[PDB]
Amino acid sequence: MKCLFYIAGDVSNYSIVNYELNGQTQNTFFAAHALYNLFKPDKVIALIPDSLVKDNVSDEECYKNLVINRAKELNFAGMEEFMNKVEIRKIPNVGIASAIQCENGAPKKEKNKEGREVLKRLPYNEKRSPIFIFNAIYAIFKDEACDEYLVDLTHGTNVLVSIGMNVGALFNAKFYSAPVMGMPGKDSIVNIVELTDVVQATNDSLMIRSSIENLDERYFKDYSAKLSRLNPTIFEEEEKKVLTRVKGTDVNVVINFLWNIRNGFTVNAVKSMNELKNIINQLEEDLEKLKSFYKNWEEHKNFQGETLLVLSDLDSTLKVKDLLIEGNDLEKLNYLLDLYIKASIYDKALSLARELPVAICLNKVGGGMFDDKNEKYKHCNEIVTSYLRLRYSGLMEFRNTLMHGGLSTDMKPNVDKDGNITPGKIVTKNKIEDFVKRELRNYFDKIVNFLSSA
Amino acid sequence: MKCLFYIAGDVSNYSIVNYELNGQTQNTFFAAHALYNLFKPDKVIALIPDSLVKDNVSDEECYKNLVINRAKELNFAGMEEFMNKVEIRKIPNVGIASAIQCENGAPKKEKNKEGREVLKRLPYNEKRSPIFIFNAIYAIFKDEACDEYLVDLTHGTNVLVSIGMNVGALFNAKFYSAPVMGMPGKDSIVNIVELTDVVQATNDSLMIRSSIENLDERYFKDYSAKLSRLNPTIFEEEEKKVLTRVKGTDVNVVINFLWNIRNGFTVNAVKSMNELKNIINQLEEDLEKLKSFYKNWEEHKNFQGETLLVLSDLDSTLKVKDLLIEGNDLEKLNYLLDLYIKASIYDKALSLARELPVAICLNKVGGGMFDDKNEKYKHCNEIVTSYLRLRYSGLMEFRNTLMHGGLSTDMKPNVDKDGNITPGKIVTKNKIEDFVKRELRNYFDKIVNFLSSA
RNA sequence: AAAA
Repeated sequence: MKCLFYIAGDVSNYSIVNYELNGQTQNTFFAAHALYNLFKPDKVIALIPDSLVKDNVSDEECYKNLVINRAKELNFAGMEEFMNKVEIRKIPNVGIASAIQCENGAPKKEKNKEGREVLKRLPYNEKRSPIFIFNAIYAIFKDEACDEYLVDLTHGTNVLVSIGMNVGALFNAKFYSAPVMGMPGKDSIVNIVELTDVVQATNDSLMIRSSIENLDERYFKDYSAKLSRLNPTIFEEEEKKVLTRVKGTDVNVVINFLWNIRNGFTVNAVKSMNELKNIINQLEEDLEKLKSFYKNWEEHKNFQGETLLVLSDLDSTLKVKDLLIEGNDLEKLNYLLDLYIKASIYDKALSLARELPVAICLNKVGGGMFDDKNEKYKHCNEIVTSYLRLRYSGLMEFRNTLMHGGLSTDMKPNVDKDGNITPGKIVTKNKIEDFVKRELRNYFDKIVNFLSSA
Repeated sequence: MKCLFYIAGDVSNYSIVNYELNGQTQNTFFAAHALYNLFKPDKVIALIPDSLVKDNVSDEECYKNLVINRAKELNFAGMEEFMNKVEIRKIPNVGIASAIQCENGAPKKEKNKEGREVLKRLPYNEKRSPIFIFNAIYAIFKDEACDEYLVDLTHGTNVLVSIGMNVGALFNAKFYSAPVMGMPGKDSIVNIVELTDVVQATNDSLMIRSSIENLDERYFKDYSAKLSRLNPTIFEEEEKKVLTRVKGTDVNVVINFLWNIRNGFTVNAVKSMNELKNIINQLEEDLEKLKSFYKNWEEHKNFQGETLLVLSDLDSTLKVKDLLIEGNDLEKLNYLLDLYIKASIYDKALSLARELPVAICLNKVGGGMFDDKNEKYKHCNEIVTSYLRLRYSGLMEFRNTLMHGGLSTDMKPNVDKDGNITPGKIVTKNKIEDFVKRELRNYFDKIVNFLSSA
């Protein structure tokens, strides 16, 4: 269930041209046909604006004719039968306009000095919110129920093109555009660029930034596959020396680092900090050279066809420099606490703030394993447990409650004979939220300042 | 540090108009100058695609001398100054165009048939990947170091406009477009449009979808503020009846639901399930009328300039219907297990899988509190603990491994002097991923099935 | 609305 979405434009200027995507040249005056036969979708839909044509009965019927009224020039038959197929639906538009009125079922023609040619009407000055048009297009898209979404662009106002792109973006649409200026001419060869990646590359960079910001490892889009298929043909010494470094950027380490944080592996997450500090330092001076090459693109037409390269994918990976600090593994964990607080991952933040003072004390008592067999641990954990339990009574409750979550001796639900579990305690969203985000840091520093003189 | 950016086009055709931005007016011909005089940015970076210059001297300065040669045609004197210090950064382009040759600095003009014009030898044809142009624009944006990013898409090819939008999207730019489309004429009036709304509305819907997909409330963009401020001055009662329902959609419940799932409060998360069943069922209808309203936008011209209502923000909230199941609170939790497995939130999945069979057995006993005082719990927890520790030795280990976390008696790290920590057990990143995602479900059913026998 |  493939379906082609076609943004409309002024047909009274369209010159004949031949298109080229994966070879298979087809020629006409508009993309809609060239792309129809190329992809062979189940149903093509025409997205026409209000500021384009206007008549007493079917403005919708005027477009179906106006496109054949232009297909008639050069006796172009492969259009009359293609118009029985495409469904024409009207969309709103913004701005001053030169429209084209219809007397009835055919476009009207005004013989004013030049000769019998189409007429103009400018009183359309519609003040609309872009979100309104977006909503109107979103509805027409949603009310189609397609498996695959393919949207021909190239035509339409720069505003509606921008709007339609964002609507399509939601329906995981494949975007195509035939870039051609004025006076293209007969038998001209025009590529039909696929912008899908450019879109699902901008999204990736926002997901990569969110992945860092909220310490997640499922928001990060692993571009190691794109980087794996690199090393393109015509390569100059200086570009290949930089690119071969970039090609081998250990991105899977940054993923593992975020994983060991989301799943709470500070021991390994904090240890990796120094390695990543070297990864990003190299990724900075690599991207700086790439930024230079792309800032002088006129000399790097080998990167000409690079669909497997994205500066935004790399620059967004640079954000991890924030999640990195310097110092001993203990000092690095102290920072990791604050990262668990800024990202609202409470469960890990409390657990870390609970066990860090054990480790702090172990360091000042000569150090010792986190095993119950170790006496320097055993006693040292009792110092932090007992100090916490008589002072920060809340730190202990909040930690344990979040650790076992639902169905625990901490929450005491009744379960019921019927099976309708009924909770025992409440502890609202903004109970935990206030504690972690406002006191958990202040309280921690007060604990460590106590264990300092230990 | 505000700075404007604009996809530059064919200035040779550009006609004078009177631009309108929420009160302030401006009388300029080309788009950029109107916004420059308005927002008064610190910088104005530009330069066209390579598809309109090929002069022997500076390809850049040529645009500087032709833009002003169009300013001289009309009655003007103040577009050579304050516009002289504009940053001209050249960009690549795709397809077939007609690129104005240009002499040493100013353009090269010739006459064929007509009295005088600028000779169109203009043979532009370049095969480029859209990602290349995106990279080239990205580098220009990054190498500007602006505080605020402002971007024009009033002009340019539909391809470069799409590209520039995605590049701007990352610098969280404010997007503006002056929709004209044709023959504005002398003293033309054009009320500009801000598309910034549409962009950070498409992003919001993708964030809302992943918020659901990965059970994380942090990704959800709370539109209750937009809905709070939804007070159109004049709207029809039918329109009124639907929107006044939508206005009061309590979205904060869906947020709280996701917060409980993310923090492990399955008790309260599972109970809210049918309240939410009712919430989405209500938004499944009106959404239906909103999508019928917007599919026949010509009727409800009242939301003509309503930049507050959004359909994608609501439709993406309907995704939560997946997270919802019907049945007793026990079998709702059984589903919640699979939701903790599908989203790779392991820690909660195992804790739920370990503690669910305690509740299952309690129901078989007629129900009991999950308090250590309760004998029906005490013994019944020992049945599940002993059965687990005797067969699913792995379930118990992994569960404490995700519960206590790195710094723990479960990981046994060393920590010596100078704050250095060395792990005791290597993290089994894939041993967790494979166990939870392949065995935990099968294992759970084998325990519950055994419990069902007694 | 094939660089308004």
